[PDB]
Amino acid sequence: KSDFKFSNLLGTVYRQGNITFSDDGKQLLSPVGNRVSVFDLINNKSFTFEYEHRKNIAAIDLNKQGTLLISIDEDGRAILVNFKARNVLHHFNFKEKCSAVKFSPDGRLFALASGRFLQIWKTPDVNKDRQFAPFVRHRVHAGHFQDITSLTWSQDSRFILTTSKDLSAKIWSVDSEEKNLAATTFNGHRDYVMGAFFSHDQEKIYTVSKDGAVFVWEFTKRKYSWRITKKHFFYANQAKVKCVTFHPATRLLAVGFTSGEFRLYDLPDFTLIQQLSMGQNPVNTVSVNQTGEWLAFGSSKLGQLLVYEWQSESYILKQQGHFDSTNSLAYSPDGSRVVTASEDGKIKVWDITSGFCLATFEEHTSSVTAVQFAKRGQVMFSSSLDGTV
Amino acid sequence: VSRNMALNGTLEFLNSKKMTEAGSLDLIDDAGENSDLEDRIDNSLPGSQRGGDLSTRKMRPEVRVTSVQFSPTANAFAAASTEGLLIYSTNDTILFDPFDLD
Amino acid sequence: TRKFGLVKRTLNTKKDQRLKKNQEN
Amino acid sequence: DYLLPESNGYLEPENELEKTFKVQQSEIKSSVDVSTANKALDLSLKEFGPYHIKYAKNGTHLLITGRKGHVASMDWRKGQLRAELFLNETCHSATYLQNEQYFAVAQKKYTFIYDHEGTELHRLKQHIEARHLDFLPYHYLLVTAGETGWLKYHDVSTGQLVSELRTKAGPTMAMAQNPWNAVMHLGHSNGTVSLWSPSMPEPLVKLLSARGPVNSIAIDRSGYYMATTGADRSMKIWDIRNFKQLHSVESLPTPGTNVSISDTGLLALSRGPHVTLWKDALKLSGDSKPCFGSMGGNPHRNTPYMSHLFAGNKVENLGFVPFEDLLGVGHQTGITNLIVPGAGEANYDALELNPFETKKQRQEQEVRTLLNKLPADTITLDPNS
Amino acid sequence: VRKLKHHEQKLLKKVDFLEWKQDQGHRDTQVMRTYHIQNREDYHKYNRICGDIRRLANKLSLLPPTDPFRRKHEQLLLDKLYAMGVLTTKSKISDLENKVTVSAICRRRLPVIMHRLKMAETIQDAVKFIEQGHVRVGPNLINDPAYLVTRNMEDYVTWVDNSKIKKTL
Amino acid sequence: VVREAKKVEMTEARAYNADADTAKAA
Amino acid sequence: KNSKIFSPFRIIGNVSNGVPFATGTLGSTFYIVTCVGKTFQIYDANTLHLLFVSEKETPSSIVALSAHFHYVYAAYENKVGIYKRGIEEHLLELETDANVEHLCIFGDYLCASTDDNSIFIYKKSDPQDKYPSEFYTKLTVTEIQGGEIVSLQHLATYLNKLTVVTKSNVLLFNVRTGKLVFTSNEFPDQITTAEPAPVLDIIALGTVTGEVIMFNMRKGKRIRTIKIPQSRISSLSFRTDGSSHLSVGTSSGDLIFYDLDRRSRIHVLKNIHRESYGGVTQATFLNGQPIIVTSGGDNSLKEYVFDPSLSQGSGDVVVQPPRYLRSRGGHSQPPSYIAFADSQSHFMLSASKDRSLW
Amino acid sequence: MKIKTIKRSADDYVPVKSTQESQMPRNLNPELHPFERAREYTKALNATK
Amino acid sequence: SSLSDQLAQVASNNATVALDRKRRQKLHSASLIYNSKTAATQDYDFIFENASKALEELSQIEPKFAIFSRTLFSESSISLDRNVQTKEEIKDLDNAINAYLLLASSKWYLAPTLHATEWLVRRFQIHVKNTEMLLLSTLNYYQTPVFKRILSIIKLPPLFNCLSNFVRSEKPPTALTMIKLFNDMDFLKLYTSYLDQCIKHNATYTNQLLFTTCCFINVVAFNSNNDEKLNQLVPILLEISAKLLASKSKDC
RNA sequence: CAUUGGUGAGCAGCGAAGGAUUUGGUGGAUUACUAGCUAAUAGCAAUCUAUUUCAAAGAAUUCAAACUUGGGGGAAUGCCUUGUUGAAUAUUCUUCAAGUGUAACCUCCUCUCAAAUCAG
Repeated sequence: KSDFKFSNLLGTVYRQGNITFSDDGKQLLSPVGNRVSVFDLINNKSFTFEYEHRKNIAAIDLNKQGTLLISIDEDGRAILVNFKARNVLHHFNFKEKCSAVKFSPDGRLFALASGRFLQIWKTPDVNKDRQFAPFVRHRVHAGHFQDITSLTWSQDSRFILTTSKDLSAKIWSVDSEEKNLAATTFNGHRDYVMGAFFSHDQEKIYTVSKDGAVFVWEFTKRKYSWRITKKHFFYANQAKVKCVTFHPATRLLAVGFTSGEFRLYDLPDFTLIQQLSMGQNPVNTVSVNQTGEWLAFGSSKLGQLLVYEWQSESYILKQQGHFDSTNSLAYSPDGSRVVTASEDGKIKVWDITSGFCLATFEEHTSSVTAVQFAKRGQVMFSSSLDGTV
Repeated sequence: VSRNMALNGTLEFLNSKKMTEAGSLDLIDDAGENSDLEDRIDNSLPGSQRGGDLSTRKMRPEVRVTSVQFSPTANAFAAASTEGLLIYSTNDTILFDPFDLD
Repeated sequence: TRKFGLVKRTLNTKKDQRLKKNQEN
Repeated sequence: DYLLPESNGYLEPENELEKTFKVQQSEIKSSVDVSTANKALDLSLKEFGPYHIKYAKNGTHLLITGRKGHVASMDWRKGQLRAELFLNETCHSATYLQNEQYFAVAQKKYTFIYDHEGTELHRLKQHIEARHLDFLPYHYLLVTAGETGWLKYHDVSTGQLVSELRTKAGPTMAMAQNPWNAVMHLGHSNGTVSLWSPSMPEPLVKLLSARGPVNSIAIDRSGYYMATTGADRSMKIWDIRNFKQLHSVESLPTPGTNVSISDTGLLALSRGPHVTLWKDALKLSGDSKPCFGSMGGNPHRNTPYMSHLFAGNKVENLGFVPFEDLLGVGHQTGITNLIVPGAGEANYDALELNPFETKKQRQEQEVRTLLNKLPADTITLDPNS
Repeated sequence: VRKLKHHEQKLLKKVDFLEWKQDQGHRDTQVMRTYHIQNREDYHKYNRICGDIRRLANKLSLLPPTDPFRRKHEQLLLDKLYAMGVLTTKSKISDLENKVTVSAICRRRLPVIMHRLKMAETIQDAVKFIEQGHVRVGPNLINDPAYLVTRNMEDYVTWVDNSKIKKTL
Repeated sequence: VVREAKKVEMTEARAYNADADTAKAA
Repeated sequence: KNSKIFSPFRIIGNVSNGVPFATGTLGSTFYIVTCVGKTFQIYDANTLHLLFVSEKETPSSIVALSAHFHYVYAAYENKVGIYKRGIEEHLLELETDANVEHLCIFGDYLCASTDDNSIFIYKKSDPQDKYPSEFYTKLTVTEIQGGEIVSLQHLATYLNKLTVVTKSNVLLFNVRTGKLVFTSNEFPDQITTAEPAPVLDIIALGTVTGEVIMFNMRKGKRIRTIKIPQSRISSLSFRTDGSSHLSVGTSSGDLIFYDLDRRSRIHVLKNIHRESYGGVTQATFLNGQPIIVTSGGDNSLKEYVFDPSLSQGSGDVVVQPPRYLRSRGGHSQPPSYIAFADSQSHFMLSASKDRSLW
Repeated sequence: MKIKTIKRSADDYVPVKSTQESQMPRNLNPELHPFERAREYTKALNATK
Repeated sequence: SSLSDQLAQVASNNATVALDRKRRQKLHSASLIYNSKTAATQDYDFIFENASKALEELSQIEPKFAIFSRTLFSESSISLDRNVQTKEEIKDLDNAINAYLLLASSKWYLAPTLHATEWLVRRFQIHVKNTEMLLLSTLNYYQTPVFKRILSIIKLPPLFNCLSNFVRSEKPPTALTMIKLFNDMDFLKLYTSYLDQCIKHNATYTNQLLFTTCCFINVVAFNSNNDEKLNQLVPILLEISAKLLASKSKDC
C-alpha cells in the first residue's frame, strides 16, 4: 500500500540512438530519452526497463540470444543489463563518445566504436555471478583517423570491419593470427563512409558512403587483392545519406536520406525495390531482422518510430509521440485503460500491460488539458485550449 | 521521475568543474559544430516556455510532471511526465525471472 | 563570483569618441 | 647584401651518429638565449575547446580562438593582454585585420570585427558561415570561406563587401592566401584547390591536388612552392610558378591536419599528435623531397629537420612567428610555441612590417598602408602585370 | 583614428571603421542599449520574425480590397499581435508595417514590463532581480530575463513569495 | 610571506629500463 | 562455507594495509599497487582514482608487490602472480614450502626470495616475451654468506648482477650462471630497508638503528652515513626530480627529508601515518617528479609534494617543506558499526574504533 | 648537435636613450617586398591626385 | 590556471626584456641616483664612464674590485644584455654579480659604491634579474636613503615581503620590519645562504654582521613562546653559529 | 513605560593546557573506478631513426552542390536566364536585348516609451 516501484514508461517513441531487433523479430529495442523500451510485435506488448541512464542514450545493442543489453550514453556511460532479467549488471564508463555497439553473432565478444578507436571486449557471463570488473578488453584497434561512425561483424565472429567519418573502412579479425588472412583497409570514396558491410557470402564487401556511393569490393585479380568490381549511385541530388543497413542473406540495402527519403536495393544487381518518402524528416536509424522482412525507422526530427515491411506494402506500427506535451492523464474505472492528452491535440488510449495507444483522436486543433472518465469507464472527455470540450 | 543530465531540473547540486570563468561549460552553443547543416541551423526563438517544439526553447527541457492519477484496483499510480507516461504499481514480481538458464 | 546580468558590452553610439559625430566636444 | 645585420640560427648534426630530429624542446630550451627560450609559451587553457592560433604578420600580438568560447588577443611578448571574449557561440578562426586594435573572429554564423579591448565593432550580416578567415593587408581585404560554396571579400577600409564568389565546390576544407600574389587558395573534397581573385567568377585555375578531401594548404613567402596535404595521407609540393607538384609524399601514417611554411624555407606538417618540420624541402630536386625515414643515412634521401609528438592532443593549426624562429601550435588545451632554429627570418625590413613598433609609429604606419591599399581589381595572377 | 590631415582626407574619401552601411548605423545596438539584452542575436531573433510580419502584411495588402479572406486573415493577424501587445492599437491596419519594430516587440520584454510597473527602479535592476530569482509570472518563477510576455499575461507578474525583495517593498 | 600552494602538474621524466639487462647464451 | 544467496563482490573501504607497495609508469604517468590482505588495488597517482582490483581473492595473503610497466607481480605464500590489469595471467608456484619474502624484476629475469634464505630465479621464455615464465634456478644464502634476506634489488648498469641484502650484509650474483660474484662485509647494525639510487653503484640501507648507509659495489665501500636519533627506519626513497633528496621513513610514522649536498635535513614530517599500525610503511618519490607517495598501516595512502623553491637567487638552499596532497584513507581500526545511508545504494556510513565516520 | 637561434638582443632595435630615434633595419629582399609595381602605382596615383 | 595569470607570469619571465620603446623608457629610466626624466636620456657609454670613474677609486681603496674591471666593468662589457645570453652564461653573470655584491656591501656608505652599482643596476637589471642578492648584500643599510631609493627600484621577491608597503615610501623602513622580515623561517634559510657565502669568500665586515646578530637574536626574542617554532629555529641558527666559528675572523 | 535599540559597563551563567571572527592558497568529492603514448592484433614508456619506404588498394551528378537572405521599393552598374549576333575549333568566348530577374549594388523602415522632468 506504500511500496510503489517503477513498472513501465510509455511513448516518446524515439529520441536518440540505435534501433535493433533481437534474435527473434518479436523483440524490438528502441531508446527512449534515457531508457530502453522493448516492443514485442506479434505478442503485442510493450515494456520499458526499470532503470534509467544518466544522459541521453547514443548507442544500444542486445545480445545474440537476448541475454545482455548494452546501453551507452552520449558521454560513454555503458550499462550492462540482464536482458532476460531486467536488472542492471554493470555500469562501465567508456570515456569517449561511442556510436556503435555490436555483439558477436557468436555472442562471445562485443565491440565498440569510440572516437577513432575500436574497442573489442569479451562478453561478461550471464549465468556467472556479477563481478566487480566483469569486462575484459580483448583488443583495441586504433587504425583510423576520425571518429568511427559505423561498425559490423561478419556473420562469422572472426571478421569485424568499422567505418569512420574518415574515408577509411577497415577490416580486422578478432584474433591476430587471423590478421594475415585479411587485415586491409578500404578507401577511394568521396565522403563519410556511413556503412560498410560483408555480404552473406564472406567474399563480397559492400561499402556505402554519405555522398550516395556504394563500392562492391571483391578479392579479385587485376599477389592479387581487393578491387572494386562496380560502384552504385542512387543519385540523390542534394539529399545525402543519414543511415544505412544491409541484410545480407537476402542482399538488401536499407538507406536513410537527409530529405526523409528511403530506398531499397538488391545488391549484386543494385535494383530499386521501392522509394518511400518517410516524410520531410530524415531516417535517423534503419534496422532489419535476421529474417529481414521488417524494417524499423526513427525520425528524431519528430520523435517517431516506424516498423514497415519491405516486401509487402504494410506497416506494423507508425508511432509518433510528442515530447514535453503530455498534458493530461486518465485512469479509467477499469484498470486496463489509460488516456493521455497533448498540446499537439492527440489523445491516446493505452493498456497498462500492453503499452500501446490503442486509440487516438487527432481532432483537437490545440492543446488538450484535462480528461476525466465517467460511467464505468464508458465515456471520456477532453477540455481544451482548442475552445471546446 | 527521471535522473537525466540533459533534463534540466534533475540535479540538486551542479558540478563545479562545469562552472567556468564566465559562464557554464554546457551553456555554450555547441550546435554550431555539427557535421550536418540541418543540426547546425538554429531556429530557437529566445524566450519560449513550453511552446511548440523542443529545439526552440534554446534550453534544456525542464523536468516537469503534468498529470497524476491512481488506478482504482491495485493502487497503481501513473503520471505523464516530460519523458512520458510513467507507471508505478503494486503488481510486484511481474519482473520476469528466468530460472536455471543454460 | 560573477556579476549578474553579464551583458554583451558593445559599441556605444552616444559615448564612443571614435565616432566623428562625437568628435566635437 | 652586407648591410644585412642578423643571420639565421641553425641546427647541425655534428655527427652522422648524432641525429638532427631527435632534439626535444626541453633540450632545445637549454641552449637558446633567455628571452628567446622564454618566448616558448605553454598556454594550457584546458577548459574551453581546442584552440585556433594566429600570430599577426608582425609577431607583436597573438590571437587565439578556442572552439567553445575563447577569443584572446595578447600583446604576446609582454604580459599585456588586449582581448578576452567569451562568446557562447562556437568559433573557428580569427585574424587581426590591420593592427592589433582591430581583429575578426569566425563564429558559428557571423564574422565579427572587434576592438582591442574586446568591444563589438561590426557584425557582418553576410558571411553566414566562416571556416577560414584570412587577410591580405595590401588590399585591406578580409577574405572568408565558410562552409558555403561561396567566398566573400570585405574591404574593411571602406567597410563594404567587395564581391562574393560561388565555387560550386561545396564546403571549403582549406584556404591559404598567397602573400606574394594575394591569390586565394581554396581546398575542397574532390582533391581540388582553386586559385581565386575577387573579379573572376570562375577560379583563376583549378588544381586536382590530391585524392580525397583537401586537409590543408600552405604557401611560401616567395609564392613559389605551396605545400598541399590531402586526407589521403599525402602531401604534394606544388610549384605554383609552373603549376607542378614537385614531390608527392605518399602514405603518411596519418593525414596531416595542417601545413605551414616558414620564411627561410621550413615546412611544418601537423598530423595532429605530431608536428614535423623539414628544412629546404621546397627545392626542385627529389633529393629535396621531404621524407620520413632515410635508410642508411643517404644524403640524397631527405630526413625531417625537427620533430615533436604531442602526447595528449590532436593539434588544430599552427603558424610561425614571421620574424622569429618559433611556431605556435594550437592544441586542444592550448598553445605551444615550438622553438625552431632557423624558421623565421633574422633581418626583417622595418619599412614593410615593424616587430618593434610604437603606438604613434603604429598610427603612422596604418595611415601609410590605408593610403597604399589596392582596390580589389588589382588582385591578379601576377603582381607585375 | 587619427584626426587625419587636410591632405589625408581627400585621398581616403570613402573609408570608415566605425559606422558602416552593412553595419546599418549600429541601429540594433541602440535597441540593445535601451532594453539591455544579453546576447546580440536576440535582436535578430526579433528582427527575423519582424520582417516576417511585414512579409505577410505586405502581400495581404496586395490582395483585392474586399476579398473576404483578406479582411478576415488580417483581423486574425491583428488580434494575435494585439494579444501579445506588440502594437498599441488594433483599429488601423497600418501598424503592421509602421509599429512592428524590434523595439516594440522588445518593449514587450519582461524587465520592460516590471520597469513599467515600478517594482524596479531601472531596467537592469529588474534583470538582476530575474537573475536572482525574485519574479514570477502567475504560477511560475521565471529565471530567464528574456521572456516574451503577452498583454494578457501582464497582470500575472508578481514578486515570488517569501523573498527578501518582496519584503523590501 | 605568501605561503600558498601552487597547482603542481606531473611532468614527464625518464628512468632506467631494468628489462634491458640480460645477455643470452654464447 | 559457500553461500548460495549472496556471494563476495569486493571488500569496500580499503586503501592499503602496510605491505610495501610498488610504483610503476605507463609512459609519462604513474600508478600505485597496494595490498589489502588477499586482494591488491591499483591507483592513478595523479588523482588517486582506483584503477584495478584483483580478479580473485588470493588463497593466502599477498606478501610482496613489485610492478613493471604493464605487469604487476604479487607474491603470496608459495606462488607469485604475474598480473596484467589485475587478472591472473600466470601463477608461478615456487618449488619449496617456504614463504615468499621479497621480489624484484630486472632483465629477462625475475628474482623472488623465500624465508628459507633462498632466492628463486625465473627467466622469460624469450626476450621477445614479456613476462617471465621459464624457471631458471634456485640460489641460496647460507649463514657464512649472509643473514635473513631483507631485500632483493637490482642496481642499474649491472649485467645479470643480483643485489641481495640481508640484515648483515650485501651479496651480488650472476643469475645467468648462479655464481656469487661478490660478498660485502657485515654492517655492524641490523639492516632493515634497502633502496637503489639515481646515482651509480649506490644502495641505500636503513638499519635497525637510525642509520642510513650509502653503499658502493664498484668500491664495495660505504661512502657516506646518515644518523637518526632513536628511530627504526622502514622505507627509503630518492627524489630523482632535479635536486638530490633522500626520504627516510621510520616505523614511528615519521618522514625525514635530507639534501645530501647540503648534508642537512630539510624537514621531518611527523605522524603522517600511525605508529601502532607500523609507522610509515612505505614512502616513495615518484621518479622524476617532486611528489612522494606515502603509505601507512592505518588504511591510508597520502601524497606530499615539495613546492618549487622560493629563492630565485638560491633555489636549492631555501626549500619549502613538504605539503599535503591527495590521499585515500580507510578506517585504521576495524569498523564497529555500518549502515546503508542513501536509498539508491550509493553511500554507506562506516564508523570504527578509529573514532571516525567514513 | 649544434643549437643556434635568432636573437634580436633587445638593444640594437630598441635604443638606449629615450631621445634617440629608432633603429630601422631593412632587408630589400624581394620576398619581403611583394608589390613593386602596384604599391608604387598607388603612391603615384596618390601623388597625382 | 587562468589565462590572465598564465600570461602575467610571462611578464615575470620578460620583465626586463624591453620590446616596445615605452618598455625601454620604463626599464632604463629607473636607476639609483638619477631622476627618471634625466635617467631616461642616458646613453650606455655615458653611464659606463661614470661606472669606471667610481670603480677606479673603489679598486684603489682595495684591489679586490679590480677584477670586475677585467670582466664586469670592461669596455667590451657594455653592449651585452643578459637575455641574449644562455642560462649557463647567465649563471656565471650572476656569480660575478653576487660576488661583487657581498664585496661592495662593506663599501656602501661611499658614493663610489652608489655610482658603481647603479650602472650594474642599469646594465644588468640587478634590481630585477638578481634581486635576492641585491637585498641580502645590502640589508643592513635600512636607515640609509640610498637603500631607501633602492627599495623603490627593486622588483620585490616573495621572500622579502615585509617591505611591500615601503617601496616608494618617504620614511625609512623601521627596525621592527627587520625582525618581521627575519621572523619568517625560509628567510632565515636565505640569510644562512648569504652568510655562509660570505664566510668561504671571507667578505664579512662588522656593521652588517652586528645587524645579523641583532636580527637573529630578535628572532629568538620573538619566539620565546612558540617553542615548536623555536625547535625548527635551532637548525637555522646553530648552523650559522657553527659555520661562523669556522672563520678566521674574530668579529664573526 | 515597552524599549522587544545597540553601545557601554558589568555580573550571575557557560566554560579541560584560549575564545570569537574574517580570508588567501591547495587538495577531495560534486555522473558508476578497466592504466599513459604511438603509426596500435603490435611496439613504446632511456626512442622511433640509418626497414617506414617499396607494395598493393585508392578519382561519378559526366559542372548535384547558399537546404542558411530583416521587410518594402528599385536594382542604374554586375551577374543569372533564355531570345538574339560574331569568331575559333559538336563546345567555350566576342557582341546584344528581354527578365513585378537577383543574398552584388541605392534608398525607406526595422529609434522617439501611460520611464521621468517641465512650463499651463
